[PDB]
Amino acid sequence: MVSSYFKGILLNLGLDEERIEVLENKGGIVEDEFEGMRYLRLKDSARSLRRGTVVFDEHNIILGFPHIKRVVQLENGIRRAFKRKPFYVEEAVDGYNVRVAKIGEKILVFTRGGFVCPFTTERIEDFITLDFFKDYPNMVLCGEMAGPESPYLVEGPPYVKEDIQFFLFDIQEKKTGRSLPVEERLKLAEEYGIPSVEVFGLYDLSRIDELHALIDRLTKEKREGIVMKSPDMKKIVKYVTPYANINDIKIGARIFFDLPHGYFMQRIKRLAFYLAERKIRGEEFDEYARALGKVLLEPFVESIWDISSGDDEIAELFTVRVKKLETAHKMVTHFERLRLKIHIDDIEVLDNGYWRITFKRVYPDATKEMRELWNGHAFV
Amino acid sequence: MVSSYFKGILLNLGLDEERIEVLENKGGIVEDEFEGMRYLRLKDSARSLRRGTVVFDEHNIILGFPHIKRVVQLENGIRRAFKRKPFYVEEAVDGYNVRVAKIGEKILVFTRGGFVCPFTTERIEDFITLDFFKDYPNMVLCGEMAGPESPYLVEGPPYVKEDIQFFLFDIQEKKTGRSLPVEERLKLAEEYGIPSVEVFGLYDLSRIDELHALIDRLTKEKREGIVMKSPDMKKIVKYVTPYANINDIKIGARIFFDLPHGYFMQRIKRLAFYLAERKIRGEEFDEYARALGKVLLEPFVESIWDISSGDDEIAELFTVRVKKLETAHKMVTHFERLRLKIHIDDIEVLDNGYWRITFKRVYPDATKEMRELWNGHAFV
Ligand SMILES: Nc1ncnc2c1ncn2[C@@H]1O[C@H](COP(=O)(O)OP(=O)(O)OP(=O)(O)O)[C@@H](O)[C@H]1O
Ligand SMILES: Nc1ncnc2c1ncn2[C@@H]1O[C@H](COP(=O)(O)OP(=O)(O)OP(=O)(O)O)[C@@H](O)[C@H]1O
Ligand SMILES: [Mg+2]
Ligand SMILES: [Mg+2]
Ligand SMILES: [Mg+2]
Ligand SMILES: [Mg+2]
Ligand SMILES: [Mg+2]
Ligand SMILES: [Mg+2]
Ligand code: NA
Ligand code: NA
Ligand code: NA
Ligand code: NA
Ligand code: NA
Ligand code: NA
Repeated sequence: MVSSYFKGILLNLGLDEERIEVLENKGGIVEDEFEGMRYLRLKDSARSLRRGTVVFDEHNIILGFPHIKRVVQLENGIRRAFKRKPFYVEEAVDGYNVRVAKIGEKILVFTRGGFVCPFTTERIEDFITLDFFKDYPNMVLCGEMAGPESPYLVEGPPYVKEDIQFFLFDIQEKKTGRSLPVEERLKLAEEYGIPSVEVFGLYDLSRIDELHALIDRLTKEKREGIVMKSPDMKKIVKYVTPYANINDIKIGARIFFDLPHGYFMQRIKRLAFYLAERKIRGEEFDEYARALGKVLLEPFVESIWDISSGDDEIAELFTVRVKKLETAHKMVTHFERLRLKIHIDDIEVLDNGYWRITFKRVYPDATKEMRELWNGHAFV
Repeated sequence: MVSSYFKGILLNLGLDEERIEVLENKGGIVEDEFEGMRYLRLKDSARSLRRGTVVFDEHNIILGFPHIKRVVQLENGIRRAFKRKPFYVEEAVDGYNVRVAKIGEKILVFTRGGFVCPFTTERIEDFITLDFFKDYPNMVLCGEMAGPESPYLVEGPPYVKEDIQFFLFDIQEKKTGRSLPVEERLKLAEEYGIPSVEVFGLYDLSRIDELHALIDRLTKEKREGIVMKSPDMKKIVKYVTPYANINDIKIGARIFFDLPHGYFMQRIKRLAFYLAERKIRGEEFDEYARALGKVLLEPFVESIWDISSGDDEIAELFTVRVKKLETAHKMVTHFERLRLKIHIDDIEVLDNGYWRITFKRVYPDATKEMRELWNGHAFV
């Protein structure tokens, strides 16, 4: 299942031979390839090697991006995580996570599971100077790809009016995964002109009222929320706006079936705790309740009416911009490998020479279940 | 774990010795006791022996009540289950399921998991003549206990103004579980004066418009829905009103945590399919969306505010009526055995000589999680 070349590497990293065999047989490690280069991807955790870690050789090991804990009560979340010490407050940008690293003579861009993304790898030169990797070849840039023309999301931050943008939020060492302190990271981003998530400033528990005001502005502006980081990057906590929880439900409700466990419940919970903590009552409360009822039912009922007539499946349309038509071919292949039913719906050339590709992604498992229910399937 | 007396019985029922040992070691069969009488309860299925089956000896075997399939699209559900043949339409009564059987010289009442219910066993003479069991000692009466003074539910049908009532919906053979045809069951209920679920009549697919009208009336009347049964009792399908789905959410949302998987999602799905099938749009649609948002958020936020100050836990209050004070003592013991934190809050004697017991049921697992979140616990 997995070559002894990679298993030798895992052994030298101190992993036990028996654990490697178990990971192999269960499919917790898998081999992959990009542009002819073989690498190992960790589908599950293995001692200190986090999920989404990729292994090309003994030196080029890109650690998986860690989970970020969230709180649902902002004031008491801050007191428990940070007490009264200062912490940085950054914008949470609603996109997809990327790790950017120099591998051999190539700059590769990895998404969360450890896949080389062919779109982001082609485009990354539009946002990040290669100079950074001439000077720091063993550092990994971590950030969010976000905007209205995204291959993986149908929403994005409102101030990105077209195409897509990179937003740096961490710099990590190859192999160890260690993060630079906030200040050194921000100094490097300025030195190299790497675009950064907005840094709102340095806060503490005593400034909770200003953070609530910040959350209300981010909400009105359709932005996702904040991420709170101790200066040494060891304590990290995220907190998202009611807009993000409501809009997430709206998007997911078109499909409803086959989503991650708890997708809707977790967001209803986050909304309830926001309303409780902010003591929201009366008409302002009713407006959230009406909005939640609408985003749960309207997209869902619309899809039901859609599938009740015809053979067409539930579908999302999205566009991306590419420099080379061959990149779009490579995204189709990559989408197939991820077991997604996506084809090219439309192509246009833009006045700046870029290709705008319109993709159509269909959802056959959600479609099947929704249709069987409409057609009267009885179930326990 | 389980006595060889009961294992001998399972062997004579054709079960394999190895399966018995597995069921024992996993806890799929467990011993229980009521008023000194030992019996075996099936916590999981075992070949033809359904979950909730109880075994006292070789003759007294009460088969677990089968799952009833539901549809979420009424018209196509009827076409798929019944085609154009006639079927009976009964009221779905919102209570708890009981099986009533003569065991030795005792009439015992079993709830769904196979527990002897001490409350319903004391009270069952108020609703069912013992004459039935003098004439049919090997038949089991199956029905719903429902009303405003229930030990297990906080809602009920509106026309039961006080106390609680039994509603027959099946008659089954001991040991085999076989159901009498609808007509013979209804003839027996009339012969013995056993109160019955309302039988709305005989319907077929061609009468779908009348069934929709029936559903709209049941909805306005705060009733649960219908159960559709072929005359030979072999095809059974339930369908519940939007009122039932909305009110269920309202009740569950006070607790939110520690509920069965999919409790809220399943009901949102049922609401969406009702609105789709009935083509509900405009203001009438907005009223359902507002109602769904309110029943999800208001009870939940209210409980959050409740637990954010004090040591009191989330709690429901309910009353029952008993003939003998000793019955209330026995319900306390029984609630403890079910791993529920319930104590007696108040007692009154009624002008008819019955005791009205007020119980308080607290929810410590839901309370703990809700409080840890309020206090800023961070989680992945
Ligand atoms: N300033 C930021 N700092 C760190 N991560 C950020 C920042 N802005 C956006 N992110 C993104 O947020 C992610 C973590 O929060 P998010 O709400 O997206 O959860 P997730 O990891 O995608 O999923 P889940 O909660 O299901 O595990 C990071 O992995 C990163 O992609
Ligand atoms: N007329 C009726 N015929 C049959 N069962 C009825 C009738 N009226 C009410 N019931 C009750 O409905 C139950 C089945 O439907 P219900 O919606 O209560 O699901 P459930 O068995 O409690 O749970 P789940 O769907 O989670 O398995 C029966 O077990 C019985 O208690
Ligand atoms: Mg995200
Ligand atoms: Mg979002
Ligand atoms: Mg269609
Ligand atoms: Mg029920
Ligand atoms: Mg109910
Ligand atoms: Mg309190
Ligand atoms: Na995460
Ligand atoms: Na888009
Ligand atoms: Na053009
Ligand atoms: Na059931
Ligand atoms: Na009650
Ligand atoms: Na009195």
